[PDB]
Amino acid sequence: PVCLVVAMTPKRGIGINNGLPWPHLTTDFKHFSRVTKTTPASRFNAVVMGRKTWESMPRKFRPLVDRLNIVVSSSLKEEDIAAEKPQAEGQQRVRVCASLPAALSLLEEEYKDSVDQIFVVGGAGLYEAALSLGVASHLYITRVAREFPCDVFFPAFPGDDILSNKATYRPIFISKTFSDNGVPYDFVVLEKRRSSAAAIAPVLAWMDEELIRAVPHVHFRGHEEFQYLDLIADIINNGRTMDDRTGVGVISKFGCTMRYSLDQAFPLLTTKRVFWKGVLEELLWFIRGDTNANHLSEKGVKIWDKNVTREFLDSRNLPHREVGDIGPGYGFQWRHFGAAYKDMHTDYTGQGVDQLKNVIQMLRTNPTDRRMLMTAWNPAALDEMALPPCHLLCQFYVNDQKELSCIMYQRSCDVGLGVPFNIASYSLLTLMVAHVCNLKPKEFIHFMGNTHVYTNHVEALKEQLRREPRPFPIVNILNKERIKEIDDFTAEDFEVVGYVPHGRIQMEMAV
Amino acid sequence: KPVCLVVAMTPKRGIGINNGLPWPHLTTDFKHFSRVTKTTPASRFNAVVMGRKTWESMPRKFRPLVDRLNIVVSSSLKEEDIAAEKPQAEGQQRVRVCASLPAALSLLEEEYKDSVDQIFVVGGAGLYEAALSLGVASHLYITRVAREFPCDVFFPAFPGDDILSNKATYRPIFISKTFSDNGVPYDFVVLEKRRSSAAAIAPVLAWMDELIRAVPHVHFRGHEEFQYLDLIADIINNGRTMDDRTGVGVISKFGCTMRYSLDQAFPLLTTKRVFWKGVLEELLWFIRGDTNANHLSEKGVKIWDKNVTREFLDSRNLPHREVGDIGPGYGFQWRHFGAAYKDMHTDYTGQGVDQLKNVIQMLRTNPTDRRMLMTAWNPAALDEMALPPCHLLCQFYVNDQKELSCIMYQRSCDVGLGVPFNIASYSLLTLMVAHVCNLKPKEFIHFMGNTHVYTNHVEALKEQLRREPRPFPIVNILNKERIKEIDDFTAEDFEVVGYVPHGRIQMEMAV
Ligand SMILES: NC(=O)C1=CN([C@@H]2O[C@H](COP(=O)(O)OP(=O)(O)OC[C@H]3O[C@@H](n4cnc5c(N)ncnc54)[C@H](OP(=O)(O)O)[C@@H]3O)[C@@H](O)[C@H]2O)C=CC1
Ligand SMILES: NC(=O)C1=CN([C@@H]2O[C@H](COP(=O)(O)OP(=O)(O)OC[C@H]3O[C@@H](n4cnc5c(N)ncnc54)[C@H](OP(=O)(O)O)[C@@H]3O)[C@@H](O)[C@H]2O)C=CC1
Ligand SMILES: C#CCN(Cc1ccc2[nH]c(N)nc(=O)c2c1)c1ccc(C(=O)N[C@@H](CCC(=O)O)C(=O)O)cc1
Ligand SMILES: C#CCN(Cc1ccc2[nH]c(N)nc(=O)c2c1)c1ccc(C(=O)N[C@@H](CCC(=O)O)C(=O)O)cc1
Ligand SMILES: COc1ncc(-c2cccc(N3CCN(c4cnc(N)nc4N)CC3)c2)cn1
Ligand SMILES: COc1ncc(-c2cccc(N3CCN(c4cnc(N)nc4N)CC3)c2)cn1
Ligand SMILES: O=c1ccn([C@H]2C[C@H](O)[C@@H](COP(=O)(O)O)O2)c(=O)[nH]1
Ligand SMILES: O=c1ccn([C@H]2C[C@H](O)[C@@H](COP(=O)(O)O)O2)c(=O)[nH]1
Repeated sequence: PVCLVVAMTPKRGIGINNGLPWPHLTTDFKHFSRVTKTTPASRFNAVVMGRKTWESMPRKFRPLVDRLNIVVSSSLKEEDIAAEKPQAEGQQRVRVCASLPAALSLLEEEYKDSVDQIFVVGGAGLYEAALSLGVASHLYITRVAREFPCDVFFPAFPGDDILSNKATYRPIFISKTFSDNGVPYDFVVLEKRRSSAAAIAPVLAWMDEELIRAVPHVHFRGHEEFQYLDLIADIINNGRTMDDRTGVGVISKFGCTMRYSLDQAFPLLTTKRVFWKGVLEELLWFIRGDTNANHLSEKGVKIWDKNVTREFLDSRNLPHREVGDIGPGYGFQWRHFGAAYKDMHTDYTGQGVDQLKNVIQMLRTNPTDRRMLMTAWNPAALDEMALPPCHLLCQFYVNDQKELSCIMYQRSCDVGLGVPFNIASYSLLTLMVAHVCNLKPKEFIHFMGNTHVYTNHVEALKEQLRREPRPFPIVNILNKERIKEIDDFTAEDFEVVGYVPHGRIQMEMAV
Repeated sequence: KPVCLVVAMTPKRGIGINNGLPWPHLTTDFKHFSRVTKTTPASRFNAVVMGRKTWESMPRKFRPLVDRLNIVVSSSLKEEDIAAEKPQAEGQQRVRVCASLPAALSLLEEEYKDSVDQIFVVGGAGLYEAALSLGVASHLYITRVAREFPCDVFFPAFPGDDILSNKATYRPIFISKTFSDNGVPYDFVVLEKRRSSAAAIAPVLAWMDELIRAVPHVHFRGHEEFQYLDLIADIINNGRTMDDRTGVGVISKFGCTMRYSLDQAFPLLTTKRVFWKGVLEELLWFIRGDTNANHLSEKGVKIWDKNVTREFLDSRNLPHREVGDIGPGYGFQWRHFGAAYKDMHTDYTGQGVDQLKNVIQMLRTNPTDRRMLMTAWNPAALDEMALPPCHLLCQFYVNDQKELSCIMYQRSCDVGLGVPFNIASYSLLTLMVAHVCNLKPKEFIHFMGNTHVYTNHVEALKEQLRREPRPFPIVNILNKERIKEIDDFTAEDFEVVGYVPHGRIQMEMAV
């Protein structure tokens, strides 16, 4: 019973010019070091590698300490490796075998009592040979989210859908997303599947007296998206069937919380492609305090059209609104809170309270202040809006390390559709704000009120929950030097790096 | 050889009156009792042991207790006094009569080994006194009845009776949430005498894996107050030390949640006494839309005075504010959002948005509406306020079964002093609104922004955490018929039933 341990691009690339295709991945190496060494007393592990893999290592690190180094090679001799560097005392001498079947036979003969776990470390020669013989019980895969130029590739295998879109291998473990040198990645493991408390118990047994899960197989679920998935599953399992303003039935839960890290990667959800062009163009729209939805619509972003139609504005009891007008909406309250609205064309400069500018000036001069809030809810002008704000409130926070976090409260949540859009939108705002203030982005926290999935979306969401997440992408702000204030961002100032989602899921917007 | 004791108990240790139970029928208790005495892991059954009067107090259809070996301790009653009392059913075990508890335990070993699984002393005072003296009691199953009743028979005093009320040891290993039957709150505690299948997943868990705990013995944590206790513990252990607008050192955290049930009992926290006279007077102050802190100050609630002083009013740059005037405070926006403020004496009826009216109306008519929100935060009006509202927003949610839930978001949370007050203050509003809208109260959800403990409380809080919580009380609304609007309520229309909190800890208010 052997295990494979690899780092791998989406297109299964592993090496180039007999070296790693990426810049050094410190957290990947630490993870490698730990897996290959650790043991529950008397036994050391074994690291089986090829010649090209052995050679590609730095001289400093070979032989890999505390582990039986076995090199599969015909051309290299057992003494050339011995003459390469003097051996340090306390380690088994590096062993050379003809092929991989012969390599494991060596452990059967001479090391039957000493070795605990067996690890094949590279490369494509030994990996291919390992999967051929099928003696691999487990695969420890580091999924590099970014694509890199490669000439050596890891062989494709049943259930390699965990890398990109297309005896079996099922994921049992998915870690949260890590990053090094602007390279996002995460760790997965895959399985070859094909009376101190006796007194308490009966009190618990009677105490209960009273269906769907996200990716059942995956038992350790480090990935942060699991929040959102388990949140879908929960409302499908434990929510309440409700009616609606829209006329479409709803399953709703009240009081819901999600939080996502910003320090390593960006929570652009992977289980379905997120319309990022939308979250970007809409956020810049908000920041401008723009209330004209045509400016969005023309850019290819049609998210607001149905709620600013001639038909909808009349039902929303505003016959004197122009098509495209969202009223004094999200962005208007941010940049001009309380100001007298006229139309989308009127210039509202200097009028009202610019919450966004004050939130920054507070962050930049006095970050411990507890009044760093931006609201979109104005009970005075709710009726003048074409549709009341969902994401209505957000608070900011700085710690010791000059790291920035952001809470956002949402009154009403279309989990299937709006939520992943909302996560990504505000997390982006945190990145923007953090940069302008000279702070590290840390964490984004999502507070939810009415949290609901629409009944017509339910079939599509079970489809989404069969999908195990991919590593998060990195969002980079570009022209970091050129942008100094929050209004200096443009659409081209951003870069989504290594975003490899699952295929598009179609979901109708509830009018 | 070891025995378990199973009792229900008044805070004053009372167990009986007039050879019967002191309280009305508690179904959930009798359920607990039935299951705990009966449930057994094959060829095996449980023994129940009682006094003569316990046997007599018990209704005829229930004695002897089915599926359990009954033993009555008596010297007047004989074994044939009981056999003639009711024909024995086929299969059941005969009731045995011993003259003392040592004889009872002796009989159990002498004749009933290999026969009886577990031994339960069931009552009354005499046998509970006897069992505690012998030191044979391994576990105490206490049903803490929170309400004080007329009692002539009492459970004996024991080391560890600090779980009942204020003052070889008996410490809690289990505390459940508060239940209620017939206007009576209660909860269940258990006390203890002290004086590569999945292992291939575990190596990656090694490196990823890594001080103050409250009531650490309590292995089961049903009691919803544990949420708050652990929230204090987390802030201290895992928080970051910030400086403060007041100057006093702060340990703080961002984005933490709590939720409390309102269908069984009231989350008026028990681990320290909460100033309920304040929570009631402050809320009815808000409801009236009052901005005059002297109306609270004259009534014995001085919670706002340190913030309406001439010094603080001038430090907030408001020279013309009279002493007492909070400016457009929380009460003000609730009923007059956007109204132009003058002083506390000016009459504002009709001006601004009456959010509270709109909330109740939307509730009583269109409960599936998601715009059912109230907000104290008014960016344009913040400057004129003596203090920017801490609790700034609440949302209401109505269920399938006409069940009301409420979320409240609080930007800044004094976890030592303000948080339990706020839990109490909105749970009360939720009760009030529910009655006024003809709805069953279900849940209060607390969303928290800057969640912090002051450093001149750290010592005073570590002490509090040593205290395990008592059952929650019931808050009843008196004069239900007379009250039909939210303004109809007065301080007298309420009654806190079964409140048994721990001693007061002195915590100064930060100005
Ligand atoms: N991403 C990752 O996790 C890792 C990537 N790498 C990368 O992989 C590349 C090196 O791997 P690769 O190019 O595939 O070369 P290999 O590491 O597979 O080694 C090739 C040589 O080893 C011998 N060999 C290998 N497999 C067998 C076998 N089954 N039977 C007999 N002999 C065998 C052969 O010798 P002969 O010709 O004499 O038969 C062959 O020439 C480098 O670019 C390196 O950076 C390396 C380690 C980890
Ligand atoms: N809430 C609860 O958990 C429970 C409450 N109760 C309440 O308690 C009351 C009955 O209990 P209580 O009044 O204490 O009476 P008991 O049930 O303790 O029975 C009293 C009789 O039992 C015998 N006896 C008990 N202990 C001893 C001893 N150590 N040595 C010798 N004889 C003993 C004596 O019988 P004799 O005189 O024949 O020798 C005595 O007269 C009822 O009102 C009942 O409702 C009862 C059980 C549980
Ligand atoms: C949230 C928000 C902003 N908005 C505004 C907006 C307004 C009313 C709404 N009403 C309802 N019922 N659900 C919504 O998601 C919604 C969203 C959006 C509107 C539509 C889409 C939409 O049709 N979905 C995108 C997919 C984007 C994604 O991956 O999330 C699409 O493919 O068209 C997204 C966002
Ligand atoms: C929250 C809030 C509203 N308020 C108003 C108010 C105003 C300024 C504040 N400032 C600070 N820093 N913390 C607060 O909790 C606080 C509270 C209160 C203020 C004080 C007390 C107080 O002194 N404690 C109570 C004891 C209550 C308990 O034990 O929990 C007392 O006995 O007076 C209570 C409520
Ligand atoms: C950029 O500098 C650099 N870059 C690389 C090295 C290095 C030094 C020793 C050895 C190696 N490898 C050994 C094996 N590997 C591996 C990494 N992660 C996983 N999950 N599986 C692997 N099988 C990477 C290749 C790499 C030194 N220096
Ligand atoms: C008024 O109706 C009513 N009222 C009372 C009864 C009743 C029926 C069986 C038995 C009894 N006991 C009195 C209460 N006991 C008890 C209850 N909880 C705990 N935790 N420990 C106990 N020792 C034991 C025995 C009471 C029936 N009917
Ligand atoms: O950012 C958004 C915008 C809209 N919605 C969804 C949720 C609601 O179902 C609907 C708005 O309608 P009301 O909540 O106003 O009824 O749009 C979101 O989830 N997020
Ligand atoms: O109802 C209240 C009133 C006050 N505070 C506390 C929290 C903060 O510690 C302090 C307000 O300080 P600023 O957030 O305004 O700085 O008062 C509450 O938690 N709840």
